[PDB]
Amino acid sequence: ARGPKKHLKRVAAPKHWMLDKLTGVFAPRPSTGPHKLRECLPLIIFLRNRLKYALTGDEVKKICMQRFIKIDGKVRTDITYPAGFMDVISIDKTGENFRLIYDTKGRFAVHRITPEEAKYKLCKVRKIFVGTKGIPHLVTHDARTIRYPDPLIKVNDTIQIDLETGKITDFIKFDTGNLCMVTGGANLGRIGVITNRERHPGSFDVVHVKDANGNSFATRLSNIFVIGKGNKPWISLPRGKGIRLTIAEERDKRLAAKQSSG
Amino acid sequence: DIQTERAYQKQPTIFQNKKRVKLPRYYKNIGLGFKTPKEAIEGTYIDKKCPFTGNVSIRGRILSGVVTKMKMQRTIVIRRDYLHYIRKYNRFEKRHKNMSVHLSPCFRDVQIGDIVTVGECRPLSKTVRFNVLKVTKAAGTKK
Amino acid sequence: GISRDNWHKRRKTGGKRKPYHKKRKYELGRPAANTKIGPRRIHTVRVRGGNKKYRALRLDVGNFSWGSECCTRKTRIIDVVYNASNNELVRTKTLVKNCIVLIDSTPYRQWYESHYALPLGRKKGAKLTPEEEEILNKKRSKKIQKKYDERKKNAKISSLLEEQFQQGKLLACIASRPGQCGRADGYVLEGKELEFYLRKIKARKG
Amino acid sequence: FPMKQGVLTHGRVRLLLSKGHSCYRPRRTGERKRKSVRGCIVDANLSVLNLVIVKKGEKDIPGLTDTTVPRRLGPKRASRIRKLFNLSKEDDVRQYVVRKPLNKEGKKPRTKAPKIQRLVTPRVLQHKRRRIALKKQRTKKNKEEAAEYAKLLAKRMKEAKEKRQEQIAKRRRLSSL
RNA sequence: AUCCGUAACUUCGGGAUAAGGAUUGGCUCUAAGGGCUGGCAGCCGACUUAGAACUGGUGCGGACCAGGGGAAUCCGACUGU
RNA sequence: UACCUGGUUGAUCCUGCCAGUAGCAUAUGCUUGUCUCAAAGAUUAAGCCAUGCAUGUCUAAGUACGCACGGCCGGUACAGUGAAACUGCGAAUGGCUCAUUAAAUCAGUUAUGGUUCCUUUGGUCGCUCGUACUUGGAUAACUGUGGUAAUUCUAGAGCUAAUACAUGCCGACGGGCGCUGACCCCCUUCGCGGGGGGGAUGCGUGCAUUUAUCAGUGGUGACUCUAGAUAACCUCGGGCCGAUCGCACGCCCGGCGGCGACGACCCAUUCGAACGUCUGCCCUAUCAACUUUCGAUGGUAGUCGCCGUGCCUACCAUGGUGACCACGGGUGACGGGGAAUCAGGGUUCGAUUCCGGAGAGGGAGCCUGAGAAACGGCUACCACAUCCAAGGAAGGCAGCAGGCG
RNA sequence: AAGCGUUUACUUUGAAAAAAUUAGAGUGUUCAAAGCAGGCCGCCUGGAUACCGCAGCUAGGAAUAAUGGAAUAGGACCGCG
Ligand SMILES: [Mg+2]
Ligand SMILES: [Mg+2]
Ligand SMILES: [Mg+2]
Ligand SMILES: [Mg+2]
Ligand SMILES: [Mg+2]
Ligand SMILES: [Mg+2]
Ligand SMILES: [Mg+2]
Ligand SMILES: [Mg+2]
Ligand SMILES: [Mg+2]
Ligand SMILES: [Mg+2]
Ligand SMILES: [Mg+2]
Ligand SMILES: [Mg+2]
Ligand SMILES: [Mg+2]
Ligand SMILES: [Mg+2]
Ligand SMILES: [Mg+2]
Ligand SMILES: [Mg+2]
Ligand SMILES: [Mg+2]
Ligand SMILES: [Mg+2]
Ligand SMILES: [Mg+2]
Ligand SMILES: [Mg+2]
Ligand SMILES: [Mg+2]
Repeated sequence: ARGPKKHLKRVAAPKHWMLDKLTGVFAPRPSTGPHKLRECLPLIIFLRNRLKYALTGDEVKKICMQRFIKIDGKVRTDITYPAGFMDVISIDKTGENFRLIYDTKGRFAVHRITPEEAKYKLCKVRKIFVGTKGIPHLVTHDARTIRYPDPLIKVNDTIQIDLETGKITDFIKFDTGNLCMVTGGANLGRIGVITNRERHPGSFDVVHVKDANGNSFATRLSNIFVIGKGNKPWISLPRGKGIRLTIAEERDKRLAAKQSSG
Repeated sequence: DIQTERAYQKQPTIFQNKKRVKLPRYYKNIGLGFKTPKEAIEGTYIDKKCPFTGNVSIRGRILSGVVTKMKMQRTIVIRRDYLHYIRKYNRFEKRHKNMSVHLSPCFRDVQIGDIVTVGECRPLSKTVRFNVLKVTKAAGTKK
Repeated sequence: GISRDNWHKRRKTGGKRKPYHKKRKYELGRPAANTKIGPRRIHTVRVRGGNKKYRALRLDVGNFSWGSECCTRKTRIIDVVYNASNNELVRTKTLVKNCIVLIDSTPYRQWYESHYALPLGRKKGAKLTPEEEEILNKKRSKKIQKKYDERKKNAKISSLLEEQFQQGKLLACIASRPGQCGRADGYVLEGKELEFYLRKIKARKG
Repeated sequence: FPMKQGVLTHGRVRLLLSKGHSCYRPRRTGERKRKSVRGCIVDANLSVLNLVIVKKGEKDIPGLTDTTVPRRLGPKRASRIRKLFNLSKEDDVRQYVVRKPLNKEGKKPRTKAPKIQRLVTPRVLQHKRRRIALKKQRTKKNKEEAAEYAKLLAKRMKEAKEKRQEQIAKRRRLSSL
């Protein structure tokens, strides 16, 4: 290619969007923003394919141009805005606040929250940069550059920012025993406590995380997000609660509930 | 001893022309648990492509080979051996790849047949992308 | 144009690489600047990423640093004496990085006379008729004469540097890349550096 | 083929022409194209000569100097209106702007006025107050957040000094033990 | 003269200066190739070789010196008389 | 479904091949009633193309004196639509084809601590100390004279705007920080001496770049990392520090006010791009040695490049690969995920809708632009081909349909 | 709890492994090839999982095949001047 790509094929779309094959050749290519290509989920897929509020992309464009959708404290008028992890989408007329948390599977979940919960969110920082006059800076996962932070906030920590002012309230330090949302890979959607940290020079470090039901698993730290201290989270959790029980137990919980409902 | 080229050979980091009333040698730790040699600190040689006293960093892979050629200056040719598996004939085969690795002059007791440890870095020349990190001497040959 | 590429030449084993693509815009080289000594002529060139590079073509002044005291001055370059890469760059006066140039000693002389209040250069017999350097050397207060006397304790200068100040020309090594940024900055040679380059100049002269 | 200024021939010359050159209009942005022009030295190899009378003579030609043609448009910039009407910096431009009458059959007679550009309006004055108010807000934000970080860093330094004193006291306890 | 390159055939020695190309002037420089005395210093004597720049109306082994070449057939091997 | 049969003999048992047997493609013949999907100028010609279309685009928010329409509340500029045109962005995406290409492309894994990056988002954007109630003149659309046989050819004269091209300040801004330091004050000493303060004038005093020196807030497995202190430079082919636009319209006794849109130094983020690390590719020895002062393999110092690098230059060393198949040649070979046959093993194919690469008849070079060596962009040469008044102009369907071969 | 304890080949787990394709969960496209839908008087849900050769990372094991130690004792250990 002689430059950057602007289209995205429906086959080349990532699997967690769960777009269907027969309707179109192209997939909605997300615009550039605070999240990566295969980590976010676009507003047109979140509005049309998941909530089923709109039928077509023209209807999605009409919804985003009536100034109704409010993503994390600011109206975005683009249908392909990258809405990634821990993003809060607010709709005023229906009174619906949504927090983009992964489900127990790889997909995102339609997660309803209160406005008191939607007022804040949680973000993992990536690096601490020293600015031009000795000013500390946090670089979060959603590219939020917050300056003059708490010096106890380190490289692998999370911060509880406020949407109305863009400042930090509290923070979770990456320690053993804390909870762990796994943001990427084969264990995408798991929730459990951190039981071990294995450092590696050169090669990347790994973390052993123990589930609440005892399912211990290793995961590299690049796809790891803490959500609170101990076993007490600071957010609301969807159903399933990040366990990934076996496929036989999923078949049992489907079939027994179906025969009980009748 | 040193400085046999046209320009003044010097370390670009340290300044050595300060007001007086031994040159201060620059060195660094390389990482990955590799110990720096005593001669890289003690001696008066310089080398800009040395992984201890030069402007090069070790990143990524840390490999090992055996030394087979020492005819090039400030660099050696090593030989790596491995057994490749063909899935049809459930066997192995000997294939070798001889890469050119920059030999820092801190390692002086270097003979042929020595199991050497190399490390990936930036390309210093057309075929050299590796520095020498530690040199294990061959079996026997204590004399 | 003149391409910088690894595919146009042979392998490690000695075989020829066969072209699978033509010359690209990122595999690009440009003709050399080869800046001279004269009135300033700097041309801007757009490069990759929408940035600018300043091709010098004639250049006379440079911000040269005297490292023993940490005092740089803008000083005119008058001659190029030594170059380790090519002696043709000595014959045709061309400024590249790591050139040895001769520069005027007057700003460093004025700084030394202003700071340490001692004569510098100054072959014995001459006196200044506009008297301004004599005014700058004399007329001290009682408590600040102590400060200049404490400065005088650390005012020892090297013999070769003192002979170069007496001749009027200092040897400076070019440290900045002149065809890239447009400046011809660098540092005045001292000590073993100065002895090595004066030995190479004497070996070239014979 | 048209002529070209500054070619110094009398025959026909083909030249590369780009944006900003005569006898060529660039279609794509930065497009260059060969065009064929004639030398500027006037000889018999010509169809047309363009002549511009600079100084008016004694006689009056009926074709050129008799028929007076007015301007097509009037001055739109307020500074150009001031230069035309010899105006000051405080006086009004809105009263002295040139407006054009319009008249044809079927339609009513009208008088159309141009939009004066670069006229100092209270909207531009409000924007000029607005960006320096944003400067005020940025400097106040810097001062408040710097004071907040100063107090926070003082608290962190006090707690770190207390931790160091506890460590030195533990070292004294181990030395006494 | 210098730098490339040189085929069929063969008794492997030749053919071969095969054939077929490029350069050659002047001027101004740079580098390399050494002795005697007390890895360094001083004092001296030689012609070459290579490279660069500039320049003359592309002219330059400028006179002189100085191989036209290739593919075949017959006879005699040849040097010699 | 881990499968056999006929044929050498007068007859038998073996080896042995041939022929049947059953699938997947490619074409063809005959026949064909319904319906859902569905490949489709790849194989030979990456051969040539008539014709038509395929990249253009305006919001309340960059320019509106074309009555081309259009309102009456006008004289305190522009009610409101809007042709055309200037400016900005896209045109470097998508689509087609597999010609070239055999550690090359490409697949898995890595790092950029060796680099760039339009847009989007989050940070910065009175930090600098020295006419602003708004600076200059060209120009397109409009009018008017035309030239040619002819072009999406354009000129001369009039005009007229910018978020196009330039110039440039009021404010923060009254005082601090390093140096110069006139001079003044206090103690002690016989006295020079010694100790502690204040201080007129002048100089520099923001981020970005370049160079040099000193110390070691926040990190990394590791910096010559980020930051701090000092000295200066600062490209006239100049790094930023708003001489923009629209909607509601308030407070204070002319000055203060919101929601935005747009223009950008620098740091991140994202989309990437490109060089690299290791491992992996069909046949051929009737290819056994190959490369090498015309870079071959390294060192030193430079040029250039966005950066690391013989990428190139100057001087040195004679090095580098190979029977574990280098080098050379062929491919009716783009690579991979994958397809068919299949017991278990394999064999063959993959141009083909997804990812990456290459290209627009064959090479080569460049402008613009963040991103092209772009061809529905130009500039030359070769092959093919159109009009002509014989001076000259114009072309690239391996895009979509279609035509010739 | 952190760090270092000959090196591998070999075996097991975990991560990282694009989707489309293969096997395969669920679902009456009227069946099927397909598709990811759909079902109940607003709600209930799914759109899994397995495999992805070879090479690279990581943590258990040391049976098997290589690989060395100390043999002119320039050997470890606990101490000394
Ligand atoms: Mg494309
Ligand atoms: Mg097998
Ligand atoms: Mg012959
Ligand atoms: Mg005969
Ligand atoms: Mg005879
Ligand atoms: Mg028989
Ligand atoms: Mg028979
Ligand atoms: Mg058969
Ligand atoms: Mg029917
Ligand atoms: Mg029918
Ligand atoms: Mg064809
Ligand atoms: Mg083909
Ligand atoms: Mg071929
Ligand atoms: Mg092919
Ligand atoms: Mg293919
Ligand atoms: Mg191309
Ligand atoms: Mg064609
Ligand atoms: Mg092209
Ligand atoms: Mg086309
Ligand atoms: Mg195209
Ligand atoms: Mg897959």
